Amino acid sequence: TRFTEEYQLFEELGKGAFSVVRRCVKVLAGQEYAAKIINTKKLSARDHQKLEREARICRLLKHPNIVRLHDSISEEGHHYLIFDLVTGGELFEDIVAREYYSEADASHCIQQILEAVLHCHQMGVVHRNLKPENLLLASKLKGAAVKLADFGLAIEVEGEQQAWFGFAGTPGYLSPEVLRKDPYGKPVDLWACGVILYILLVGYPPFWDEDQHRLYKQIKAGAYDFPSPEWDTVTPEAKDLINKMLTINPSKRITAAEALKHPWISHR
Amino acid sequence: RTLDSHASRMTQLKKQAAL
Repeated sequence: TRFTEEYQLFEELGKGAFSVVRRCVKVLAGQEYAAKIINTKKLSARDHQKLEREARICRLLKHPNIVRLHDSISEEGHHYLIFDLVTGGELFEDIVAREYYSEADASHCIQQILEAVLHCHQMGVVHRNLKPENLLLASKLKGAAVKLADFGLAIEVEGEQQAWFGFAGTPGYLSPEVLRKDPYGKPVDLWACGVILYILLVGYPPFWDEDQHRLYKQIKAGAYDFPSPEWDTVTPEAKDLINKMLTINPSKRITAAEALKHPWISHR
Repeated sequence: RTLDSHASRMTQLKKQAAL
């Protein structure tokens, strides 16, 4: 088939799920890509379908701050999704490395994140699993680009129509509406931007507990705050944005487009 | 268990799986 003809593998970049990621090159073009190789003799009928939901969505999304999918290929034994190569590692690791970001940096990172989210939403796509692990950095340089990945959890919404699309995502990043098993829509990803922006600033999330139940109780209640001495020095504006992102009521929450106009994003 | 210090809080930052 068409993949083993046109591309040529090199080093493993990642493991996780049944999915091995490896650097590759189109032998005509000379152009490097990231290839997500999925073992398929290990995978059911509907989970060949769940994976083709994923391709179909990556294809709807052309953005500077979204990992572009360049071509999906079903060979007998394996599937290859062919992504933009992005070497900067996870934002997660970069936060850990640097402990926290400057407001200047956080502002420049979340800006790119929100722009992507905005685009995702206008295309009727809700990520549902935003977190610094699903955010890849272009290079490690102290400002470089940030792109979204793992639409493996991503849903299609018709308009601002809310609905129960089920209970999925990462515990820390879950919205109050999702935990309550209420209907939900685009805003569940601005909650995640809340968590992420908070992390981006001070090195730890606004909600945590080793006992999962206590965690889900913290989220529902919207029980975060700004501990001293770290938040003592952080602009009232920054806090404000986080407060409008971590609003419990989805309707009263800030939207991606709103968040991009907020003073801590556009100054001068 | 976390102290009441920035650096102790910063250990709450853990990778988390989906579901």
